[PDB]
Amino acid sequence: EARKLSPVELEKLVREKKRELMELRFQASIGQLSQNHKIRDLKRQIARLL
Amino acid sequence: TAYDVILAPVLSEKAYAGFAEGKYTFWVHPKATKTEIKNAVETAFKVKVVKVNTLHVRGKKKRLGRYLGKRPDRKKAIVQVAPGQKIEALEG
Amino acid sequence: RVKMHVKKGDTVLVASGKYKGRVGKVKEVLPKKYAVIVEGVNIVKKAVRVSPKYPQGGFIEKEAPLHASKVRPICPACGKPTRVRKKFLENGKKIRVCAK
Amino acid sequence: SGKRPIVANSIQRRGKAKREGGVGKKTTGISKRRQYPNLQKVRVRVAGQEITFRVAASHIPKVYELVERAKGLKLEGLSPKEIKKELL
RNA sequence: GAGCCGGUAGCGGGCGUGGAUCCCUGGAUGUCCGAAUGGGGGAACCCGGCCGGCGGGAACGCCGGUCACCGCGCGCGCGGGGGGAACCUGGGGAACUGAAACAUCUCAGUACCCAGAGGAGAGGAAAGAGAAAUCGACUCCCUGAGUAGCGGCGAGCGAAAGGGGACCAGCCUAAACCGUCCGGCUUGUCCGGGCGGGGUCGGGGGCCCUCGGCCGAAUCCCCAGCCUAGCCGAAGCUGUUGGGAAGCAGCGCCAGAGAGGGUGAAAGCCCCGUAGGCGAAAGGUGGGGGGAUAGGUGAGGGUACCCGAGUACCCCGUGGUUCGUGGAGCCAUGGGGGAAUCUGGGCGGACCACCGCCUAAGGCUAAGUACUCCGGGUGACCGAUAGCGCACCAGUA
RNA sequence: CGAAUGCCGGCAUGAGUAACGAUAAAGAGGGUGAGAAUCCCUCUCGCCGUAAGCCCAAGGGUUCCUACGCAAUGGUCGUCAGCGUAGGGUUAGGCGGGACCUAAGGUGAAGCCGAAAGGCGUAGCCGAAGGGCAGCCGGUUAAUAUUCCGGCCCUUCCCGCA
RNA sequence: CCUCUAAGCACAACCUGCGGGAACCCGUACCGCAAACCGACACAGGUGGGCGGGUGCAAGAGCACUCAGGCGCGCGGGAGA
Ligand SMILES: [Mg+2]
Ligand SMILES: [Mg+2]
Ligand SMILES: [Mg+2]
Ligand SMILES: [Mg+2]
Ligand SMILES: [Mg+2]
Ligand SMILES: [Mg+2]
Ligand SMILES: [Mg+2]
Ligand SMILES: [Mg+2]
Ligand SMILES: [Mg+2]
Ligand SMILES: [Mg+2]
Ligand SMILES: [Mg+2]
Ligand SMILES: [Mg+2]
Ligand SMILES: [Mg+2]
Ligand SMILES: [Mg+2]
Ligand SMILES: [Mg+2]
Ligand SMILES: [Mg+2]
Ligand SMILES: [Mg+2]
Ligand SMILES: [Mg+2]
Ligand SMILES: [Mg+2]
Ligand SMILES: [Mg+2]
Ligand SMILES: [Mg+2]
Ligand SMILES: [Mg+2]
Ligand SMILES: [Mg+2]
Ligand SMILES: [Mg+2]
Ligand SMILES: [Mg+2]
Ligand SMILES: [Mg+2]
Ligand SMILES: [Mg+2]
Ligand SMILES: [Mg+2]
Ligand SMILES: [Mg+2]
Ligand SMILES: [Mg+2]
Ligand SMILES: [Mg+2]
Ligand SMILES: [Mg+2]
Ligand SMILES: [Mg+2]
Ligand SMILES: [Mg+2]
Ligand SMILES: [Mg+2]
Ligand SMILES: [Mg+2]
Ligand SMILES: [Mg+2]
Ligand SMILES: [Mg+2]
Ligand SMILES: [Mg+2]
Ligand SMILES: [Mg+2]
Ligand SMILES: [Mg+2]
Ligand SMILES: [Mg+2]
Ligand SMILES: [Mg+2]
Ligand SMILES: [Mg+2]
Ligand SMILES: [Mg+2]
Ligand SMILES: [Mg+2]
Ligand SMILES: [Mg+2]
Ligand SMILES: [Mg+2]
Ligand SMILES: [Mg+2]
Ligand SMILES: [Mg+2]
Ligand SMILES: [Mg+2]
Ligand SMILES: [Mg+2]
Ligand SMILES: [Mg+2]
Ligand SMILES: [Mg+2]
Ligand SMILES: [Mg+2]
Ligand SMILES: [Mg+2]
Ligand SMILES: [Mg+2]
Ligand SMILES: [Mg+2]
Ligand SMILES: [Mg+2]
Ligand SMILES: [Mg+2]
Ligand SMILES: [Mg+2]
Ligand SMILES: [Mg+2]
Ligand SMILES: [Mg+2]
Ligand SMILES: [Mg+2]
Ligand SMILES: [Mg+2]
Ligand SMILES: [Mg+2]
Ligand SMILES: [Mg+2]
Ligand SMILES: [Mg+2]
Ligand SMILES: [Mg+2]
Ligand SMILES: [Mg+2]
Ligand SMILES: [Mg+2]
Ligand SMILES: [Mg+2]
Ligand SMILES: [Mg+2]
Ligand SMILES: [Mg+2]
Ligand SMILES: [Mg+2]
Ligand SMILES: [Mg+2]
Ligand SMILES: [Mg+2]
Ligand SMILES: [Mg+2]
Ligand SMILES: [Mg+2]
Ligand SMILES: [Mg+2]
Ligand SMILES: [Mg+2]
Ligand SMILES: [Mg+2]
Ligand SMILES: [Mg+2]
Ligand SMILES: [Mg+2]
Ligand SMILES: [Mg+2]
Ligand SMILES: [Mg+2]
Ligand SMILES: [Mg+2]
Ligand SMILES: [Mg+2]
Ligand SMILES: [Mg+2]
Ligand SMILES: [Mg+2]
Ligand SMILES: [Mg+2]
Ligand SMILES: [Mg+2]
Ligand SMILES: [Mg+2]
Ligand SMILES: [Mg+2]
Ligand SMILES: [Mg+2]
Ligand SMILES: [Mg+2]
Ligand SMILES: [Mg+2]
Ligand SMILES: [Mg+2]
Ligand SMILES: [Mg+2]
Ligand SMILES: [Mg+2]
Ligand SMILES: [Mg+2]
Ligand SMILES: [Mg+2]
Ligand SMILES: [Mg+2]
Ligand SMILES: [Mg+2]
Repeated sequence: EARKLSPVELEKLVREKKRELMELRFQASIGQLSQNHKIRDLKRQIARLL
Repeated sequence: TAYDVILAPVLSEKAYAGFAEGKYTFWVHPKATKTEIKNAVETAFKVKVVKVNTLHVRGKKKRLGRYLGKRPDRKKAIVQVAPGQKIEALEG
Repeated sequence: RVKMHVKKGDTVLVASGKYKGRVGKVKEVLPKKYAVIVEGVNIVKKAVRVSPKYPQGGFIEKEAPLHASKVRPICPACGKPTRVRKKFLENGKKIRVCAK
Repeated sequence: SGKRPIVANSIQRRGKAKREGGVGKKTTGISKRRQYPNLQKVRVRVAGQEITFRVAASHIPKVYELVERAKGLKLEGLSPKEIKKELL
C-alpha cells in the first residue's frame, strides 16, 4: 500500500471531473482531464516484489 | 476500482425528477455493472442507498457507421429519505 | 522523421514567387504540409468565422502556408544552407560559412 | 483396424484378369479397384491381471513374450501402458 | 531536437531546447470471446468452487490468484492442444479430360481431405549402384533423354547409372560382457527389469598375457557482423517573359553525390536525398572468427560368444521404381509357413553355379533446394474497366 | 474493334405512353406555412368491428418520443412521416429467462469402434412458450411502467431471540 | 414438495413463529395479421397464442348493422366513348 490510497484519491478526483464535465462547467478539459497520463499511473507503477 | 464504476450522471428532464423521490440516474460502467453498486454510490457520495435499478440504453447513429458512442448501463439510487445531498441540484 | 527540414522559428529569407527575396521574421513551422507561414503570402480569407463573433470590419486577413523548400535561412550571410556541427555533445546548425 | 504392437492396415488394388496367361497364351487385366485389406486382428486376453489386446495374430507369440515378464510394478487397475512402453 | 496533443478542420483546453510529439527496444496493464481450458454456452455471455481482500457485509456482490483435457517421469512437476498465404512428408485420393467411343491406361499419386512438422520439410550414411581388379551418405540443378524401357506395344507415361556442379559430416544404440537393483523362485554362484560401464564392415566387437596412447563436435557459453530506431553527408547568385523559374542568358561551383522525388513549371549546386562514412544502451541474431566441454586416439593370435525375429527367406495379395503379370528381380507388406549370426545373410532383373558388391529387420544427422502472408529494392510491369477483388473506410455495401 | 442473344459504364427509343399497388369514400371551414386535395384541428360522410380493434410471444432492432429540417425515401405533393439531424427514452426479490428440473435431441467422463478426420455410447451435464417458483389494483410524463409511485399481500435465503 | 435412514453430527443440524438484514445477471421502447416480421417495394400474399362487446335471424367465432378503438387503403380532378 506504499502507492495505494493515492489512486483512490485521484480516481475520486476524476469522478469530480466527470461530474463537472456533464453539466456545462468543465472549462479546462484537456488541461485537467488528461491528468491520467503522468498523473494517475503516477503511482500505478511499482514492481510487485515478493 | 470503485470510482471507475459510476461513470457520469445524466442531465435530463427525467433525472431532474429523481430529486423528488429517488436520487439521480448515473451512467455506470456497463460491465462490472452489478445492481450492488450501492457500495459504489454510497462509498462515493457518503449516503445510505436503499434501492437501485438497472438498464441498458443508447443505440445507433449514422455518419458512416453505427453505435452512437456506447451502450452504457445507467440507473440510480432510491437512497434513504433525505440523505439526498451532494451538490447535484445544479442545472435541475 | 522525413518531416524535419531547414529551420525553426527564426527569421528567414523567402526566394519563392512574388516574394522572391523577402526577409521575414520568426516563421511558425507547419510542417506536415511542409510549409511554414512565415511573412510572405498574405492572401485574404473571405470568411466570416465558425463562431459568429465581432463581425466584418475590414479584411487584413492572415497569411498562407508557403511550402518550405524555398525559405532560405539567414545568419550574417544570405541563404547558405544549414549544416551540423556537433562539438562532442550538441548538434548545432552552422551555415555555409559565416557562423552561428 | 488397429496396431497394438504392429503397423496399421494397408490399401490394395484388386487387379482382376480374364485371360490365359503368358505361359499359355495372351494375358490381360480388367479392373483395378481398392480392396482395403484390414489386417488380421484378434482380441487376445492375458492375465497380467485381466489385460486385453488387439494383437495382430501373427504377433500372438510376441504378446506372450511381452507377458512372460515381471516388470516390478503392481496394479493401478488397467496398466497396458507399462506393458507396451516396456516393449522393444 | 522543436513542435505537439493520430487520419484535427472545429471546444478553444493545455504540453514542450531542464527535451517533449514521434520511432525502436525492454517491461507493466491487457476486459470478454477464441486451442478456451473451472462448468455451461446459441463466441464475445452466463453460473461456480477453494483461497485472499472491500454494516461495502453472514447471506447476493465485485476484485486478485487458482480450478480443463491429454502425454512424460517421482499427490508432485515439464511439455502438448490451436493458428499460418503458399513450401514439404505421410495416410487416403477421385473425375471430367486424352485414348478423336471406352473399361486396362491417361488425367495423377494431380486437385482435394486428414495428420504432422518447421523456417524449411523430406531423405540420409549403404544389406546402395551395376560392370568398372569401379563409384562411395542424402538432397537440389544441368546433362544422361524423351534414352533405356513400360504401353489395349494404342494413347501416352518415362527412369536410373555414368558425368558435370552446389554442398560438403558423420554419428548415437542389446555392430554379447562386467559390475548395479524393486522382486523372480525349485534361495537359482541364477530369469527379465531399469539405469551405468562396455560396444559401431598395439569384417566388427565382448572375453584371454607382451607391445600404453588425446583428435575434436551438430553441444555450450563468447565476439564481430547483421538487423530492429537513425545520423553526418559537396557545391548558384543575378537579370529576364512570367501568376510562378529551376525555363532562357551571363558569370560560377561540387562531383566517391549528373539515381529519383518534390519545389507555383524544365533544379547536380533550395529541400528531401544519393555516393561515401559513422550509429545500438536494449533485444533478437549469428563458430563467419577464435574457447572448452561430451564423445572419439576368439596392433596382434587364438577356445566357432554377439552382430537388432514372427524379421529375412518362400508362397498368396498388392503398391513403389521405367515395369500395366511380363522372363519379374528389387524396395515396401496385408495374409500364411517360417530360419540361422560370418564356412551367417542379402544383392548384382526368373533361376541356378562361379566372380564380385554390401550388412536389413534400431534412431539422429547440418549444408546446399522448394516457398512468399512478411520487409526492402528492382522493372522494354499496370496507370483507375488497368493493376490485387479492393489506389478511396473492401472482402465493405 | 462493329458485330461474339459480347462485358462494364452512359444515354436513348418505347413515352409523357402503361401504371400509381384494392370499386371501404370522401366533403367543407379555420389554422400553420414561402408553398397545400395530401400536415394539424373542427363538423358531417363512409369502412372494419372473430377486425382493418386491443394484449403477448416470434421476428425486426431505436423505427418510440420531442424539437429543428425536407435534398433524398414516401409511386403525386408534403410544413407531414416511421425519412435526415440532435436530444431524450426501455427502471422488476413478485412478469419472462438464468443463479432449478428434465422430454426428444445434443454433448459425453467410463467403454467400444474407426487410416486420420472422427462415428457411437453408460453415468453425468446441456436442452423448453413442459414441470416448478413469490403479485394484484390504480396514477403519472413526451416516451416506460405487474418495473416508478400509493395501498395491501407474499417469497426465498443470512444473522439474532424464543 | 412430503418422508425414512445411511454416511456424519448428536456444544450440531434442521422446524415453527418473532426481530432485523440481503434479494444478483439478462430481457422490458416501439411495430407485432403489419408501412417496423417474412416476401428486393410503405408489396391485395404468409404469420402462433389470448380478449374479441351489443341487437337480430333456431344457435354460432357465422351474417347484417354498430359500441369502444381504429382507419378512408400516400395520387388526384374531370368526361360519361
Ligand atoms: Mg432489469
Ligand atoms: Mg435511426
Ligand atoms: Mg542528447
Ligand atoms: Mg494389357
Ligand atoms: Mg483407373
Ligand atoms: Mg481369445
Ligand atoms: Mg487528436
Ligand atoms: Mg525522452
Ligand atoms: Mg513523453
Ligand atoms: Mg507516441
Ligand atoms: Mg491491475
Ligand atoms: Mg471458459
Ligand atoms: Mg464446455
Ligand atoms: Mg451468454
Ligand atoms: Mg473494514
Ligand atoms: Mg469483513
Ligand atoms: Mg474463479
Ligand atoms: Mg528443462
Ligand atoms: Mg497442431
Ligand atoms: Mg477415367
Ligand atoms: Mg476419352
Ligand atoms: Mg466415350
Ligand atoms: Mg502414374
Ligand atoms: Mg534441415
Ligand atoms: Mg530422418
Ligand atoms: Mg555407410
Ligand atoms: Mg535426373
Ligand atoms: Mg550422379
Ligand atoms: Mg555425381
Ligand atoms: Mg567431410
Ligand atoms: Mg534383473
Ligand atoms: Mg553401451
Ligand atoms: Mg593377448
Ligand atoms: Mg567474445
Ligand atoms: Mg565490432
Ligand atoms: Mg536503423
Ligand atoms: Mg544533412
Ligand atoms: Mg545537401
Ligand atoms: Mg510567364
Ligand atoms: Mg523532375
Ligand atoms: Mg502546372
Ligand atoms: Mg531536381
Ligand atoms: Mg552513406
Ligand atoms: Mg547486445
Ligand atoms: Mg549488451
Ligand atoms: Mg539461432
Ligand atoms: Mg546388423
Ligand atoms: Mg509363427
Ligand atoms: Mg529376395
Ligand atoms: Mg515385354
Ligand atoms: Mg563364411
Ligand atoms: Mg538382404
Ligand atoms: Mg549390391
Ligand atoms: Mg534375391
Ligand atoms: Mg545376374
Ligand atoms: Mg535437418
Ligand atoms: Mg542448393
Ligand atoms: Mg515499397
Ligand atoms: Mg503506362
Ligand atoms: Mg507511371
Ligand atoms: Mg477506376
Ligand atoms: Mg479496378
Ligand atoms: Mg479516368
Ligand atoms: Mg475499404
Ligand atoms: Mg461498341
Ligand atoms: Mg456476328
Ligand atoms: Mg467485324
Ligand atoms: Mg447496357
Ligand atoms: Mg433514358
Ligand atoms: Mg400507345
Ligand atoms: Mg393510353
Ligand atoms: Mg392510365
Ligand atoms: Mg359498402
Ligand atoms: Mg359497418
Ligand atoms: Mg415518431
Ligand atoms: Mg427535392
Ligand atoms: Mg416526393
Ligand atoms: Mg415550417
Ligand atoms: Mg427520425
Ligand atoms: Mg417482492
Ligand atoms: Mg416468475
Ligand atoms: Mg451469480
Ligand atoms: Mg439449468
Ligand atoms: Mg437422454
Ligand atoms: Mg457423438
Ligand atoms: Mg459434467
Ligand atoms: Mg421453463
Ligand atoms: Mg413455464
Ligand atoms: Mg409505451
Ligand atoms: Mg413496459
Ligand atoms: Mg395475496
Ligand atoms: Mg437486503
Ligand atoms: Mg409493454
Ligand atoms: Mg394474434
Ligand atoms: Mg402499422
Ligand atoms: Mg419486408
Ligand atoms: Mg417477390
Ligand atoms: Mg401504401
Ligand atoms: Mg401488406
Ligand atoms: Mg393463422
Ligand atoms: Mg341461425
Ligand atoms: Mg364477419
Ligand atoms: Mg395508394
Ligand atoms: Mg363506365
